[PDB]
Amino acid sequence: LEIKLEEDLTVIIGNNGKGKTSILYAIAKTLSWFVANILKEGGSGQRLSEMTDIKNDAEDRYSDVSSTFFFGKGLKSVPIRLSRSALGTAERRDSEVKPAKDLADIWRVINEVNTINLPTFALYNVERSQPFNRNIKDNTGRREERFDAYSQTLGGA
DNA sequence: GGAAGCGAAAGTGTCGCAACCCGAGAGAGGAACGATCTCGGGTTGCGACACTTTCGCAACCCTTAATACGTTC
RNA sequence: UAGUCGGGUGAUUAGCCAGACUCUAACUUAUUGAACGUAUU
Ligand SMILES: Nc1ncnc2c1ncn2[C@@H]1O[C@H](COP(=O)(O)OP(=O)(O)O)[C@@H](O)[C@H]1O
Repeated sequence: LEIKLEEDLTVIIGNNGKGKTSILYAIAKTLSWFVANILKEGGSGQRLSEMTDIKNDAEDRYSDVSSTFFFGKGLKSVPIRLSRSALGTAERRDSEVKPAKDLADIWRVINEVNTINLPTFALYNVERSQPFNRNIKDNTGRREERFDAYSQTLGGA
């Protein structure tokens, strides 16, 4: 499948079980690498599942999620591919996540020397809308700290 | 292909809390014996969370290269 | 309208001017090796 998302707004529609949540899940998995490498140097983002993400009746027994990002005319293409081979397969498939690491390294290093505005990556799945009680006192982490805005930002809730 | 670090992802054990049960006990009433509510352990079920295992990113570039100037793989 | 092509000007990778295009739709890449162009030769 191939998608040509718009710059400002993209709306995916269809029946139930057509793969819209799959597309959003793949995009969030791709963006987790940007978030992880913004937070840490060489940080590891989320990866495709080897139990449920590979097509059940695929012959190859691996799955790919390729993406291309645009960051202006000076950086027109940032290709990142997330791959996973099925469970119990001798040949494993690697992920090409180097360009995302490079872009996030640029962001983080430039931010360290002089504060710059950082991009916001957020996923709001169906996993939200759970009840909300004010049960969060010792929640460990410091909410004023600037880089707390990336904590659990692609979890869904 | 894959050091060395490290973290994601998934599975499994564990451990504390709630909920209930069950015997002991002081003693309500009203004229005695012991109702009824509570104290102290004890058991079980359950679910959040800690702990455990596996995978994967990607150093280096091996003895072993050539060195007019430019694109391309 | 975007986006793209690029003839001119421009101490010139920028800015501007004229013109043109539009399959749902470029993202310019790699040496010393191979071939191509060029120079010595
Ligand atoms: N590994 C798989 N192999 C084959 N089909 C799958 C696999 N994983 C999910 N599906 C199918 O893809 C659909 C997933 O639904 P989803 O992406 O949430 O769609 P929606 O947004 O329309 O509700 C289901 O119809 C499910 O049967």
